[PDB]
Amino acid sequence: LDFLRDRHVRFFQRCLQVLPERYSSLETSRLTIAFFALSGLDMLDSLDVVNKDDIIEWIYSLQVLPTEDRSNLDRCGFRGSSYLGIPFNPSKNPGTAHPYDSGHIAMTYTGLSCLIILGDDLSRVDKEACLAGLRALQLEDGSFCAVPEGSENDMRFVYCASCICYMLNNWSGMDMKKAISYIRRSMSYDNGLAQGAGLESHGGSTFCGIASLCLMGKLEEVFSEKELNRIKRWCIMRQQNGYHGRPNKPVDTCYSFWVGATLKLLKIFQYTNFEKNRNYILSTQDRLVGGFAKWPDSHPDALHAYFGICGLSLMEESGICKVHPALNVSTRTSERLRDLHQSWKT
Amino acid sequence: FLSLDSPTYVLYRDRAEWADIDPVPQNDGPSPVVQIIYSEKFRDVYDYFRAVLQRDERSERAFKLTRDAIELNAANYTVWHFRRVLLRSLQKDLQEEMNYIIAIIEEQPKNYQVWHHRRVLVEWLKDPSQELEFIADILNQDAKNYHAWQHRQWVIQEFRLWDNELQYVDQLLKEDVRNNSVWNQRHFVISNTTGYSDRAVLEREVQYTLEMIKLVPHNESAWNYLKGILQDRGLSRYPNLLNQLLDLQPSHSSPYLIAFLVDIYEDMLENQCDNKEDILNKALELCEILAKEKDTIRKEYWRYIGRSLQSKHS
Amino acid sequence: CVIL
Ligand SMILES: CC(C)=CCC/C(C)=C/CC/C(C)=C/CC/C(C)=C/COP(=O)(O)OP(=O)(O)O
Ligand SMILES: *C/C=C(\C)CC/C=C(\C)CC/C=C(\C)CCC=C(C)C
Ligand SMILES: [Cl-]
Ligand SMILES: [Zn+2]
Repeated sequence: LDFLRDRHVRFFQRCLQVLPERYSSLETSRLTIAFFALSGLDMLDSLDVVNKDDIIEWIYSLQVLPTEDRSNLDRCGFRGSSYLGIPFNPSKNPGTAHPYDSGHIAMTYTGLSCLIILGDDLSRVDKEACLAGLRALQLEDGSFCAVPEGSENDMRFVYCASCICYMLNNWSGMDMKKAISYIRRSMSYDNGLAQGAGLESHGGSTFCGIASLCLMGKLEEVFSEKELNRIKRWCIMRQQNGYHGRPNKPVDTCYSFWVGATLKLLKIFQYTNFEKNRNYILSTQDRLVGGFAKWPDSHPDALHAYFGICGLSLMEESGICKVHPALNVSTRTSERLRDLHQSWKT
Repeated sequence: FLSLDSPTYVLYRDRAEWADIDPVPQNDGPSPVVQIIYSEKFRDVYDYFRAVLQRDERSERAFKLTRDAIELNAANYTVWHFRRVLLRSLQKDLQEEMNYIIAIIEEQPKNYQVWHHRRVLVEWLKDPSQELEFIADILNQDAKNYHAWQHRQWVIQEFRLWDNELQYVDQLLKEDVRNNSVWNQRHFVISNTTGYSDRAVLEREVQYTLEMIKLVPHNESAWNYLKGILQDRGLSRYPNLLNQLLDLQPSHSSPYLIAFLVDIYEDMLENQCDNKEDILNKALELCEILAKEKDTIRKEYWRYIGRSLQSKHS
Repeated sequence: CVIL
């Protein structure tokens, strides 16, 4: 039907407030929930309904700063929340040593991203510490882990690393040559990109791989025209009405962004069917509580609400800012980031 | 030991064995964002978990505490890491931990932390004897679980267990020929064993796929596999393929078949073939057939492909 | 959480 803009604004507001205990499993990634909400409000041009200053302090309290003796550099970045019990400190005093306190790549990413959206200038971010932490996360095969203590490694984190380096406008955070190698090796026989070599290609990892290369400004250099044509074919074949993540799987609203954004980066999103995509996304809209779900008549969540809105944005929905397809923020925010990078270079 | 829902469950703040520890609370500061409300029970377990973590206490009581923390939130990677630290420090029976993680994964097969934990255990034990059967059970509840397939490929490659996988793949393709995960597995097995350079293997595979396509012509997975194993060798280098496909067009048609033909004609044009201008028209004719009636949703895309072929071969 |  129609886009219930105000309802979605309220939905995101509620996400930033208080959640029922049934959402406890999101504790360690509250920062990315904040991202979905903040970036979602930005996308709807409603960042005025929140107190940017309070939220900025909260985010800074999540930064893992180097200790006096700077012996924990390999563990700096941002935490997903305060679940460790470390005393509230909005990046004021130095770091309070803790045996298991370290950053998480997806949190360092969403954290920096949130700060930029809120208008902060990142002056309180220990850029060198974050980059040191990032470097420590890269494996021999070029991919990344989420935390220094060890975790699964895949394309998702390669994208996070790329975004971090891009936002801090410094690529010393990774061995780009090895990352590119990992991305190439993930290409499947069916031409999509998988989480890793040999795995089933997926809409999500294809976005992560392609967006990473675009952020590095090496798409053309890494893939030949023939290769890019094969990838484009794989991606555009994902549309059924809305988009699915892999062949023979049901469509899901969030792919309208994952795959749609990939198509945009490959310059052929314009050749997709807008109406069927838009109609599907809206059919998953929760007209009562707001937000979007993965499927129609399904429960809405911050992730699908945000990506459904970004999916709509790709087709320039009336009332939604244009999303920067590779950075995953509003073009307005990406622009503000350009200014920031400029001001630093002086 | 003491279950979280047992009638006789006692908060850690009321347990004698924990009297010496000062619980550590979480603090989100003056204005909390995305704050989750916790029940007394939940906050109590984690207030003590924080205490134990902060002091890096490698005790048996801490080990039992992680069991509760995990029951409350299996997505807390820090808890799993600490539990692994304890598994080592206390030299716990890893075979028992395998039973534990096996149950946890069955209840939460989509959790990243639980699959990572199991992988670390198998690496520690250097024992993959239970893996293939465990994964087959999970794949039995959800044949497309990405975590399961990823773990399966890791186990097979790490301990070289290729012997029966191709047979497993054949079994699953009979259960659901449309499972894209299984077709991916098939290519994974073959390219890591015999490879496809053996003409006898290539022929077996191409023939196998055509048989599957004949059974269910509208299956992107089968068509992607077929194109996948031939595209790099050069589609135009297989004359009998082109004709065999043109013979299916009558009945077993589908947008996947039409698309394949277009790709064959394109490969030909790419290799300065004979009747360049005539081949190009055969292609363009198909692109338009796709756009106007066979794959209309991609109408603008096929037209775009057509225009690309013209401006490149004329 | 589906993605983390
Ligand atoms: C914006 C934030 C917070 C993070 C960006 C960085 C990340 C973590 C991106 C993840 C992108 C993604 C969706 C990857 C796909 C991983 C995968 C193989 C998921 C499988 O989940 P299923 O639910 O089985 O998917 P289906 O939709 O195919 O059924
Ligand atoms: C990886 C998975 C993610 C990030 C999903 C996050 C989902 C959230 C935060 C749900 C928020 C729900 C709210 C505010 C209310 C919805 C209420 C009903 C559907 C009854
Ligand atoms: Cl485009
Ligand atoms: Zn989704």
